[PDB]
Amino acid sequence: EVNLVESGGGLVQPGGSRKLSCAASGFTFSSFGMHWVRQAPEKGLEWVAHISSGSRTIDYADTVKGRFTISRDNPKNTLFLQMTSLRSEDTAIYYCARGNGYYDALDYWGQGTSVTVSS
Amino acid sequence: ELDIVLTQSPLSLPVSLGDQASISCRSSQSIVHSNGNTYLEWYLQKPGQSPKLLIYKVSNRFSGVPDRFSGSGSGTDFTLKISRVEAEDLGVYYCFQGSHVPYTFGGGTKLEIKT
Amino acid sequence: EKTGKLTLVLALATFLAAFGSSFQYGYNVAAVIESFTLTLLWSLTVSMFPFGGFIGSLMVGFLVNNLGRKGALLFNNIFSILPAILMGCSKIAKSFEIIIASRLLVGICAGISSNVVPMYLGELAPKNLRGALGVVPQLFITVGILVAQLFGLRSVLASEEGWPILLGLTGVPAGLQLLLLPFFPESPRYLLIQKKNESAAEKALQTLRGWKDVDMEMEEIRKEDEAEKAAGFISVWKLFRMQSLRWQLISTIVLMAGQQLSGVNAIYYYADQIYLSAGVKSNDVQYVTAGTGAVNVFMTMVTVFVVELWGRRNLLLIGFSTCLTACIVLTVALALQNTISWMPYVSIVCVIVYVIGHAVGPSPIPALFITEIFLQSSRPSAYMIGGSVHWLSNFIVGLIFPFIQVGLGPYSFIIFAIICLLTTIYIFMVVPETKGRTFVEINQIFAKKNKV
Repeated sequence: EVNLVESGGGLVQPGGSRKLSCAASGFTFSSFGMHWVRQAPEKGLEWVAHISSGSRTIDYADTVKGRFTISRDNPKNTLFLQMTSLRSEDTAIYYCARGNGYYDALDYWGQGTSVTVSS
Repeated sequence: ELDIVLTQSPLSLPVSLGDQASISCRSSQSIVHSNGNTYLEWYLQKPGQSPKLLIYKVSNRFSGVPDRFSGSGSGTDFTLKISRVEAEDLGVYYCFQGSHVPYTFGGGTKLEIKT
Repeated sequence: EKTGKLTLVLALATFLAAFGSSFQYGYNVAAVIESFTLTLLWSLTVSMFPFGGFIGSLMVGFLVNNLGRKGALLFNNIFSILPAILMGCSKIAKSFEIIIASRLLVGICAGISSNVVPMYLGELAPKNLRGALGVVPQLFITVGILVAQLFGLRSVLASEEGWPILLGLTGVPAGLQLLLLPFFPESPRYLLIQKKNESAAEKALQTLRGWKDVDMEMEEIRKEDEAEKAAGFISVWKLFRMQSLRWQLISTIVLMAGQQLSGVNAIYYYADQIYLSAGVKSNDVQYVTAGTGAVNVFMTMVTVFVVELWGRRNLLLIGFSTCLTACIVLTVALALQNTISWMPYVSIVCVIVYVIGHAVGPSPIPALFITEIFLQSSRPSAYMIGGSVHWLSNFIVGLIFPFIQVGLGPYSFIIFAIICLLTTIYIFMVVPETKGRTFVEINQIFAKKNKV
C-alpha cells in the first residue's frame, strides 16, 4: 500500500530553524507533484507550498514567501521543506501530500509531523 | 498581491443521520485555470486523523468515495452535497483551489451530529 | 510513465487540422493528332498534381522549421484557398494555363498537408494518441474521397452544378481551421526545442494533456533535444550521410515507394472496369464505389483503434500481405474469369480484400511512422524525402502504368505483387514496433541496428 511518512518536526524557538522531510513509498514518486499543507491548533487547513515532479515548478503561500524553501530528491524518494526564521504564527501540524497527476489533487496524505514554535 | 479567497458556508452544520446536507464554497475571483480545467476540490478531515480527498475537478468523485457524495458548481459558485449523512461522514470539510498560486483552503465547515 | 488521455483541446485540435488540411486533401484528390494531343494534355494536367505534391513536400522543412507545424498548416490553407479563388476568377475568366497552375497549387497543398498533419498530430499527441491521431488524417482523407464522390453524385441527381454549395463546402474546413486552430497549442516539441520556449511548451502540454505537471514529458523532450544536438541541422543531404538514420531512411523510402507501387490507382479507376466485367450497371457501379468508400472509411476507423492496439508493424504486414494475395489471386482470377463466369465474382471479393488491406497497413501508417521513427530536427527532412518518394512514385506509376497495362494486360498486377512481397519481407526483417515507445527509445533501437 501507498505510504507517506513525515519526520524532522519538534520544538523550536522563534527566529529558529528546522528542516522537515517526507518519505514516500508504494508509488513511483518522481511521476507525481508534491505539496506541503499545514494546520494550526484549533484552526482550518492552510496550504503552504508545492513542488512539481521534476522541481521545475515551485510555489509558496504568501505567509511563507522569502522564508520557506521546498525541495525534493526523486532518487531518494524524499520530499523536504527547509524552514528558517520561524515564528509563533508557524506553530502547526505539517502534512506532506501527493499530487495525483491524472486528477491534479491531493489524493494521499501523510500522518503529519508537529512543529511547535515558542519559548 | 494576488489572493484567491475560498469561503465555506455555513461554518457549522448540525444534522441527524440520514439527513441531506449541503456545503457552499465561493471564490473571490474565477478559479478556472489556464489549462481549461477548474480545480475545486473537497477534502474531509476527522478528529485526530489526516485529511482525505473526496472530490476533484468540481464534480468527480475520487476513488473510494461513496456515491452519496456529489460535487457541483460553476464559475464562482460551488457546492458539495451529501444525499444522506452517515456517521462516518461527520467531520470538517474543506474546499481547495489549485488553479491560481498561491493555493488556498476555505476556512472549513464542521459537519456535526445534533444533540 | 504516466499515460496520456484524450482531451477536448487535443481532440478539437486534431479535428481542425485533419478536417481542414487532410479532408480538403481527400476531397480534393477526387476533384483532381487531336487524340494524341488529348493523351499528352490529359497526362500533363494529371501530372501537374503529383509534381505539385513533390514541390510541396520539398518545401515542408522550410515552412515547418520556421512557421511551425500549425503555421505550415495555415500556409497549406493559403495554398488550398488560392485555387478556389482562381476558380472564382475562372468564373470571371478562365484559361487552360490557369487550370494547370490551379492543379499545381492544389498539388503543393496536397503534399504539404499529407506530410505536416501527421507530423503536427504526432508531436502534439502522447505516444498512444500519437499512433491513433497519427492515423486520423488518412481517415479524413477516406472520408473526404467518400463525401466527394457521394455528394458529387447527389449533386448530379440534384443539378448539373452545385457551385454555391460546393464553394461553401470547400470553404468551411479552411474557414474553421483559420478561425479556430490558431488559438490551439503549437507543437510543444517545436516550442521547447526549436523555438526554445520552456514556458510556452509547458502551457501547451498542460492544455493538451489536461494536467498541471508536464515535467517528465518535457525532460523527455529535452532528452530528444540533446540527442539531436549532436546531429545538428540535418539537411536532407546530411540525412543521407548519416548511418544512425540510415536504416530509418531506407525504411521510409521503401515504405512510401512500396505503398505507391502497390498499384492503388490501377485499382481505383479499373474498379469500374472489373465491375463491367461482372456486368454491374453504371448506377450500381456507382453504388459499389460508394460501398468501397464506406469500406475504406470504416476499416480506417478500425485502422485507428487497431493501429493503437496491435501496433504499426503487424498492421503493415497484414496490409501488404493481404494486398499481395489480393494481387496474385486477382491475376489468376482475371485469367479464369474469361474462361469461367464464377470467378469474376471472386475477383470482386478479392478486390474488396485489397481495398481493406491497403486501407489498414499501407496507406495510413507510413506517414505517422515517418513521424515516429525520426527525432525532432531530422523529422521534417525525412518527411521531405519520404514525401518526395511518395509523389514521385505516384508520378512514375501514373505515366508508366498505362504502357505496362496496355502491353502486358492482367500480368501488370504481378509486378505489384512482387513489390508487395518484397516490401513485406522488408517489414519483417526491419520494421520495429513503435507502439507505446518514445522517439528516443525507437531511435535507440534503430541506432542499435545501425551500429551492429
